[PDB]
Amino acid sequence: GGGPAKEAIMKPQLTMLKGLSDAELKALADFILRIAKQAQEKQQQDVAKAIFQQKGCGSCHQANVDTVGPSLAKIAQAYAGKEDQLIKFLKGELPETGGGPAKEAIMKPQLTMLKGLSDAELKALADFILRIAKQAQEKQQQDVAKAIFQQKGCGSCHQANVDTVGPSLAKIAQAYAGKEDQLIKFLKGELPETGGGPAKEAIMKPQLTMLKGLSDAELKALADFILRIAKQAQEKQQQDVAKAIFQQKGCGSCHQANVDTVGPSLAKIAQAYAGKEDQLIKFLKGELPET
Amino acid sequence: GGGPAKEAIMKPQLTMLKGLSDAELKALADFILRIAKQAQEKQQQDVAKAIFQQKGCGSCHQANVDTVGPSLAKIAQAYAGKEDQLIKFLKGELPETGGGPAKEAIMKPQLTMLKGLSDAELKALADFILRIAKQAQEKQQQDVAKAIFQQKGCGSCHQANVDTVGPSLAKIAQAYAGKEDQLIKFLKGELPETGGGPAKEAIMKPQLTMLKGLSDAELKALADFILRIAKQAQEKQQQDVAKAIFQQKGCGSCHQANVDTVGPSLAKIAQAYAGKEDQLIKFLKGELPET
Ligand code: HEC
Ligand code: HEC
Ligand code: HEC
Ligand code: HEC
Ligand code: HEC
Ligand code: HEC
Repeated sequence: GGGPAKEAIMKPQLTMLKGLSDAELKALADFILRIAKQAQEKQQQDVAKAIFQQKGCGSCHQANVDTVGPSLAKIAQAYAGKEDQLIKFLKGELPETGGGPAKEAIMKPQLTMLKGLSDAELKALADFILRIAKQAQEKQQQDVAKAIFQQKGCGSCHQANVDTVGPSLAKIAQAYAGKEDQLIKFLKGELPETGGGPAKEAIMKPQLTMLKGLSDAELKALADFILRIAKQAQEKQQQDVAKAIFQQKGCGSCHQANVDTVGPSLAKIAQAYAGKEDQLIKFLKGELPET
Repeated sequence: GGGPAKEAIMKPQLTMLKGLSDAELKALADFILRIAKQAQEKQQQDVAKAIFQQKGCGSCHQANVDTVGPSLAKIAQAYAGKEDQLIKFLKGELPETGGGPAKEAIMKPQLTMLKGLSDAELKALADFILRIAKQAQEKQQQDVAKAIFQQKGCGSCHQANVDTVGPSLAKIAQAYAGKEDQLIKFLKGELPETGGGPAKEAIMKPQLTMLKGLSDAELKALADFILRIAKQAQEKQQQDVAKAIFQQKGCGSCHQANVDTVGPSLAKIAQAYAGKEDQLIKFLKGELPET
């Protein structure tokens, strides 16, 4: 899109990208398509967290355990698919979803703490209430799994995205795709290897001893980690590469994430290239006109 | 909202809905929020199927079996996340994702059959190529599972959404949520029933003999059916109730699904009430003056 004046501003900047590899251009294109939403979500989560802390809500609302008040996981369950009612509740405009009069009288005055918040702040806070418990739980489980993986020495033979003495965690995740129950049974010593020969089988078999005595919850977290960490590590590495290119080449001078300046925001670019990442890459190579 | 002239047109029509239950109003609200997209998707899929059939593509492309050409399932895998490229290929603008030069020369002239299609028709055709194999496979598995359920007599004690001699399929689906592996093990006779008292357990235990002789694939289809059919039947029942209300009360005289007439399209209404279904229900019962 755009007219000739804007075209002439951006066209020279494509020279900054000469000599980038196809992998770097893919990483950069991914970053352009996805960073504005990630930045906006982080900014709103930070606003919500600051309100939640400042108003004292955590005194009675822990993420995944009940105290004087219900956990945020339980609140999220009560308002599943009903975020607009959660916002109305926080404004004092809807009754409690359940409970009796004693609990109602505990929570009712605390709604005073939210008077004078803007609609955008209430929206961010409602988003946070609906989502933070699952995010906290997933981080707790991943930390448990990472600690087991390190303490038992699995990484010596299992890197995230490269083969060594053993297969990469990416290859393991491929072998167990949609078969997490079988991965847990394998880690318990209850199923044979998915493939390979006897030599590889003999290397890995004694290492299963390192997992005896783990609880079912620990094995579940470890299995989740094995299935998911390679892609998470690869995405982080690619985003770091892209961010470094974006900074080094000066693109941020005209492209903020969610505000227009000399150039369009990255959110507006992402909308222009929605479902057309192949075209974004070709544009970055100087091979396609402005949208 | 809308103004005085428009509000005066619609306001009397809410009298049509006096006498509806809360459940009927919920079904009607769901229908208003979802029917325009459902109808649009059905129209697009019908257009794509007609093109695929009339241009002869099926002669070499079966849904889930290779013949002269790759199966639609294989094409869908190759173009996963690359729909824009699929459309460009169908337009004659991109070479083949692989294969030898001989197979490339077989397919290349067939693209002239797509000359004259609109961008919208090509998008519908690409959608169809990406989705139809999975859709056909799911329908085949559900038909197999329904036939087993009916021929083995399970419905004598298991209705979809009401308890009889045995629990409803909705209650079974709740008990096995996220535990389909355990449901398959149970159907095989390998896990003694969780616990409804020894009397209830002894009613169901002999019926597991009905399933001896099923393949693993048939048991998986049956387990899928048990987990999903109650919600599917409930949604169909609610949609049928809502469609009948919408037709009998005359709402379609002014509300078409995807085009504006005297009143806004159902697509516009759905966008206005996105995430605000509770406000839509209150509007329909006349308990909430109009925007
Ligand atoms: C100010 C001097 C800019 C710098 C530095 C960079 N860009 Fe830019 N960009 C700028 C303008 C004024 C526009 C709009 C141009 C138009 O003709 O409308 C753009 C546009 C883009 C786009 C979108 C292209 C499209 O087809 O819509 C992209 C993907 C883009 N710019 C990327 C980009 C990168 C990676 C940069 C650093 C190498 C960069 N821009 C620098 C202004 C400026
Ligand atoms: C202890 C003194 C509390 C503090 C401080 C806050 N809340 Fe609370 N909350 C508390 C109780 C005992 C309950 C249950 C109330 C009931 O009637 O059952 C709640 C409930 C909530 C809910 C759920 C509302 C629903 O309809 O289910 C929410 C969304 C909620 N509380 C939010 C909230 C916020 C944002 C707070 C800081 C301003 C806060 N609470 C403080 C107890 C206590
Ligand atoms: C090198 C001495 C290893 C260490 C330390 C660990 N593993 Fe391993 N692993 C290794 C090999 C050579 C193989 C291939 C085995 C084969 O027979 O082909 C594996 C395989 C796995 C798998 C895949 C199992 C499958 O069925 O495909 C998993 C899930 C696995 N290994 C996990 C794992 C864990 C959790 C470890 C720390 C306790 C661990 N491995 C250590 C080599 C080595
Ligand atoms: C047999 C005479 C064919 C008919 C009729 C159609 N197609 Fe085909 N198709 C055929 C072959 C042998 C191949 C593989 C070619 C190769 O180079 O490997 C294909 C491939 C496709 C693809 C995949 C393209 C890709 O880049 O992977 C698509 C999307 C496709 N064919 C679509 C298609 C349509 C829409 C047809 C009717 C107009 C059609 N094909 C007819 C063989 C034959
Ligand atoms: C009446 C004579 C029944 C027929 C015919 C079938 N089932 Fe049944 N089923 C029945 C009862 C009374 C119960 C509850 C038993 C209890 O211990 O509480 C059940 C239970 C099931 C379940 C749930 C298993 C669980 O662990 O919760 C399933 C999945 C089930 N039944 C499936 C099923 C199928 C597939 C049948 C046809 C082969 C079938 N049942 C027949 C009573 C009766
Ligand atoms: C023509 C005489 C109509 C008939 C019959 C029905 N509706 Fe209607 N509707 C009509 C107009 C002109 C408008 C716009 C009103 C405005 O203020 O701009 C509407 C609006 C609606 C809406 C949206 C309300 C909102 O707040 O946006 C809904 C949900 C709606 N109408 C539903 C509806 C139903 C269920 C009807 C049959 C009982 C029905 N309408 C009849 C015009 C006409």
